[PDB]
Amino acid sequence: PVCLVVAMTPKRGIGINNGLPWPHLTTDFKHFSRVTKTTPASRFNAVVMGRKTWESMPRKFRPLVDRLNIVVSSSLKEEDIAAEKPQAEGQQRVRVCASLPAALSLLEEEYKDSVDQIFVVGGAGLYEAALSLGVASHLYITRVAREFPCDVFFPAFPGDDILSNKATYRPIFISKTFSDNGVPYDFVVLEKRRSSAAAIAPVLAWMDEELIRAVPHVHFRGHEEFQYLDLIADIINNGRTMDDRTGVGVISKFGCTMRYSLDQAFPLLTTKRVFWKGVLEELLWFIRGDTNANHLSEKGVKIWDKNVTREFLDSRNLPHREVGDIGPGYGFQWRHFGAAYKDMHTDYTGQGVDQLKNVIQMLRTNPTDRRMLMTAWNPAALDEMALPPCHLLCQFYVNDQKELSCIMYQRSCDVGLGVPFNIASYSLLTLMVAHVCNLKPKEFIHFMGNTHVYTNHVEALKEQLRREPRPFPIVNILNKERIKEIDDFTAEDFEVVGYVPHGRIQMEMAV
Amino acid sequence: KPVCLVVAMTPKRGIGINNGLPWPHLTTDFKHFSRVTKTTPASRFNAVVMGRKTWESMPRKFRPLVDRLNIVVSSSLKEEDIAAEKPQAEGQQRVRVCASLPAALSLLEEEYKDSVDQIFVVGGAGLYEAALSLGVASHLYITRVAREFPCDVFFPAFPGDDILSNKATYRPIFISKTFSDNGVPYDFVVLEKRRSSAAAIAPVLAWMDELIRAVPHVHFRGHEEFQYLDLIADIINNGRTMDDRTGVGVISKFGCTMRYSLDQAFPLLTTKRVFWKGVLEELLWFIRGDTNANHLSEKGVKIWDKNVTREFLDSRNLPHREVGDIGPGYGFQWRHFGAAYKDMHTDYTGQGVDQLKNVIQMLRTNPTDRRMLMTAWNPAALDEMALPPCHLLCQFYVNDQKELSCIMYQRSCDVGLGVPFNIASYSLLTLMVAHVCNLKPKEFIHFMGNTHVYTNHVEALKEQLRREPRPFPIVNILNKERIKEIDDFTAEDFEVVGYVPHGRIQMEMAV
Ligand SMILES: NC(=O)C1=CN([C@@H]2O[C@H](COP(=O)(O)OP(=O)(O)OC[C@H]3O[C@@H](n4cnc5c(N)ncnc54)[C@H](OP(=O)(O)O)[C@@H]3O)[C@@H](O)[C@H]2O)C=CC1
Ligand SMILES: NC(=O)C1=CN([C@@H]2O[C@H](COP(=O)(O)OP(=O)(O)OC[C@H]3O[C@@H](n4cnc5c(N)ncnc54)[C@H](OP(=O)(O)O)[C@@H]3O)[C@@H](O)[C@H]2O)C=CC1
Ligand SMILES: C#CCN(Cc1ccc2[nH]c(N)nc(=O)c2c1)c1ccc(C(=O)N[C@@H](CCC(=O)O)C(=O)O)cc1
Ligand SMILES: C#CCN(Cc1ccc2[nH]c(N)nc(=O)c2c1)c1ccc(C(=O)N[C@@H](CCC(=O)O)C(=O)O)cc1
Ligand SMILES: COc1ncc(-c2cccc(N3CCN(c4cnc(N)nc4N)CC3)c2)cn1
Ligand SMILES: COc1ncc(-c2cccc(N3CCN(c4cnc(N)nc4N)CC3)c2)cn1
Ligand SMILES: O=c1ccn([C@H]2C[C@H](O)[C@@H](COP(=O)(O)O)O2)c(=O)[nH]1
Ligand SMILES: O=c1ccn([C@H]2C[C@H](O)[C@@H](COP(=O)(O)O)O2)c(=O)[nH]1
Repeated sequence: PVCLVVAMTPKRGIGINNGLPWPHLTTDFKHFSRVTKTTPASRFNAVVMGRKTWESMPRKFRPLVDRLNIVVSSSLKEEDIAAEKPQAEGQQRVRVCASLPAALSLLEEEYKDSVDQIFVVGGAGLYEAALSLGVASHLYITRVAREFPCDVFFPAFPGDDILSNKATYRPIFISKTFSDNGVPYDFVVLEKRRSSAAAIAPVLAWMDEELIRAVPHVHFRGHEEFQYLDLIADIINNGRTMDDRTGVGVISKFGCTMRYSLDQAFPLLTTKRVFWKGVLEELLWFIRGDTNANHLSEKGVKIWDKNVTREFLDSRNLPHREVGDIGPGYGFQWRHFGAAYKDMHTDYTGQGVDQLKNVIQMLRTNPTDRRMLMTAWNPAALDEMALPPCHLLCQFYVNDQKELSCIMYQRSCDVGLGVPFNIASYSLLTLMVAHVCNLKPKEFIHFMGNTHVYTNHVEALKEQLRREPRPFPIVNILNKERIKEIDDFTAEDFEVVGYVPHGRIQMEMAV
Repeated sequence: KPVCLVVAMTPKRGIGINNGLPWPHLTTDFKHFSRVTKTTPASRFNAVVMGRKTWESMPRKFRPLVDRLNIVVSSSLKEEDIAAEKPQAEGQQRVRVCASLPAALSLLEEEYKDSVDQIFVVGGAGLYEAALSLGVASHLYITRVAREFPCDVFFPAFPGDDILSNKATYRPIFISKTFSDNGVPYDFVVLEKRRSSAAAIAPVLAWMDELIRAVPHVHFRGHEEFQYLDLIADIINNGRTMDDRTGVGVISKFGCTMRYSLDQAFPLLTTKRVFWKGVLEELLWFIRGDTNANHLSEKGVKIWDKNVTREFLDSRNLPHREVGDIGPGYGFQWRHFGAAYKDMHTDYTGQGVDQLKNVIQMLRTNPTDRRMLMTAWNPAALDEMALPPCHLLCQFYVNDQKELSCIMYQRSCDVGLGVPFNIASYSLLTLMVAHVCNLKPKEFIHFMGNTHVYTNHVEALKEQLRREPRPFPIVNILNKERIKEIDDFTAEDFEVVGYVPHGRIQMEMAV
């Protein structure tokens, strides 16, 4: 019973010019070091590698300490490796075998009592040979989210859908997303599947007296998206069937919380492609305090059209609104809170309270202040809006390390559709704000009120929950030097790096 | 050889009156009792042991207790006094009569080994006194009845009776949430005498894996107050030390949640006494839309005075504010959002948005509406306020079964002093609104922004955490018929039933 341990691009690339295709991945190496060494007393592990893999290592690190180094090679001799560097005392001498079947036979003969776990470390020669013989019980895969130029590739295998879109291998473990040198990645493991408390118990047994899960197989679920998935599953399992303003039935839960890290990667959800062009163009729209939805619509972003139609504005009891007008909406309250609205064309400069500018000036001069809030809810002008704000409130926070976090409260949540859009939108705002203030982005926290999935979306969401997440992408702000204030961002100032989602899921917007 | 004791108990240790139970029928208790005495892991059954009067107090259809070996301790009653009392059913075990508890335990070993699984002393005072003296009691199953009743028979005093009320040891290993039957709150505690299948997943868990705990013995944590206790513990252990607008050192955290049930009992926290006279007077102050802190100050609630002083009013740059005037405070926006403020004496009826009216109306008519929100935060009006509202927003949610839930978001949370007050203050509003809208109260959800403990409380809080919580009380609304609007309520229309909190800890208010 052997295990494979690899780092791998989406297109299964592993090496180039007999070296790693990426810049050094410190957290990947630490993870490698730990897996290959650790043991529950008397036994050391074994690291089986090829010649090209052995050679590609730095001289400093070979032989890999505390582990039986076995090199599969015909051309290299057992003494050339011995003459390469003097051996340090306390380690088994590096062993050379003809092929991989012969390599494991060596452990059967001479090391039957000493070795605990067996690890094949590279490369494509030994990996291919390992999967051929099928003696691999487990695969420890580091999924590099970014694509890199490669000439050596890891062989494709049943259930390699965990890398990109297309005896079996099922994921049992998915870690949260890590990053090094602007390279996002995460760790997965895959399985070859094909009376101190006796007194308490009966009190618990009677105490209960009273269906769907996200990716059942995956038992350790480090990935942060699991929040959102388990949140879908929960409302499908434990929510309440409700009616609606829209006329479409709803399953709703009240009081819901999600939080996502910003320090390593960006929570652009992977289980379905997120319309990022939308979250970007809409956020810049908000920041401008723009209330004209045509400016969005023309850019290819049609998210607001149905709620600013001639038909909808009349039902929303505003016959004197122009098509495209969202009223004094999200962005208007941010940049001009309380100001007298006229139309989308009127210039509202200097009028009202610019919450966004004050939130920054507070962050930049006095970050411990507890009044760093931006609201979109104005009970005075709710009726003048074409549709009341969902994401209505957000608070900011700085710690010791000059790291920035952001809470956002949402009154009403279309989990299937709006939520992943909302996560990504505000997390982006945190990145923007953090940069302008000279702070590290840390964490984004999502507070939810009415949290609901629409009944017509339910079939599509079970489809989404069969999908195990991919590593998060990195969002980079570009022209970091050129942008100094929050209004200096443009659409081209951003870069989504290594975003490899699952295929598009179609979901109708509830009018 | 070891025995378990199973009792229900008044805070004053009372167990009986007039050879019967002191309280009305508690179904959930009798359920607990039935299951705990009966449930057994094959060829095996449980023994129940009682006094003569316990046997007599018990209704005829229930004695002897089915599926359990009954033993009555008596010297007047004989074994044939009981056999003639009711024909024995086929299969059941005969009731045995011993003259003392040592004889009872002796009989159990002498004749009933290999026969009886577990031994339960069931009552009354005499046998509970006897069992505690012998030191044979391994576990105490206490049903803490929170309400004080007329009692002539009492459970004996024991080391560890600090779980009942204020003052070889008996410490809690289990505390459940508060239940209620017939206007009576209660909860269940258990006390203890002290004086590569999945292992291939575990190596990656090694490196990823890594001080103050409250009531650490309590292995089961049903009691919803544990949420708050652990929230204090987390802030201290895992928080970051910030400086403060007041100057006093702060340990703080961002984005933490709590939720409390309102269908069984009231989350008026028990681990320290909460100033309920304040929570009631402050809320009815808000409801009236009052901005005059002297109306609270004259009534014995001085919670706002340190913030309406001439010094603080001038430090907030408001020279013309009279002493007492909070400016457009929380009460003000609730009923007059956007109204132009003058002083506390000016009459504002009709001006601004009456959010509270709109909330109740939307509730009583269109409960599936998601715009059912109230907000104290008014960016344009913040400057004129003596203090920017801490609790700034609440949302209401109505269920399938006409069940009301409420979320409240609080930007800044004094976890030592303000948080339990706020839990109490909105749970009360939720009760009030529910009655006024003809709805069953279900849940209060607390969303928290800057969640912090002051450093001149750290010592005073570590002490509090040593205290395990008592059952929650019931808050009843008196004069239900007379009250039909939210303004109809007065301080007298309420009654806190079964409140048994721990001693007061002195915590100064930060100005
Ligand atoms: N991403 C990752 O996790 C890792 C990537 N790498 C990368 O992989 C590349 C090196 O791997 P690769 O190019 O595939 O070369 P290999 O590491 O597979 O080694 C090739 C040589 O080893 C011998 N060999 C290998 N497999 C067998 C076998 N089954 N039977 C007999 N002999 C065998 C052969 O010798 P002969 O010709 O004499 O038969 C062959 O020439 C480098 O670019 C390196 O950076 C390396 C380690 C980890
Ligand atoms: N809430 C609860 O958990 C429970 C409450 N109760 C309440 O308690 C009351 C009955 O209990 P209580 O009044 O204490 O009476 P008991 O049930 O303790 O029975 C009293 C009789 O039992 C015998 N006896 C008990 N202990 C001893 C001893 N150590 N040595 C010798 N004889 C003993 C004596 O019988 P004799 O005189 O024949 O020798 C005595 O007269 C009822 O009102 C009942 O409702 C009862 C059980 C549980
Ligand atoms: C949230 C928000 C902003 N908005 C505004 C907006 C307004 C009313 C709404 N009403 C309802 N019922 N659900 C919504 O998601 C919604 C969203 C959006 C509107 C539509 C889409 C939409 O049709 N979905 C995108 C997919 C984007 C994604 O991956 O999330 C699409 O493919 O068209 C997204 C966002
Ligand atoms: C929250 C809030 C509203 N308020 C108003 C108010 C105003 C300024 C504040 N400032 C600070 N820093 N913390 C607060 O909790 C606080 C509270 C209160 C203020 C004080 C007390 C107080 O002194 N404690 C109570 C004891 C209550 C308990 O034990 O929990 C007392 O006995 O007076 C209570 C409520
Ligand atoms: C950029 O500098 C650099 N870059 C690389 C090295 C290095 C030094 C020793 C050895 C190696 N490898 C050994 C094996 N590997 C591996 C990494 N992660 C996983 N999950 N599986 C692997 N099988 C990477 C290749 C790499 C030194 N220096
Ligand atoms: C008024 O109706 C009513 N009222 C009372 C009864 C009743 C029926 C069986 C038995 C009894 N006991 C009195 C209460 N006991 C008890 C209850 N909880 C705990 N935790 N420990 C106990 N020792 C034991 C025995 C009471 C029936 N009917
Ligand atoms: O950012 C958004 C915008 C809209 N919605 C969804 C949720 C609601 O179902 C609907 C708005 O309608 P009301 O909540 O106003 O009824 O749009 C979101 O989830 N997020
Ligand atoms: O109802 C209240 C009133 C006050 N505070 C506390 C929290 C903060 O510690 C302090 C307000 O300080 P600023 O957030 O305004 O700085 O008062 C509450 O938690 N709840």
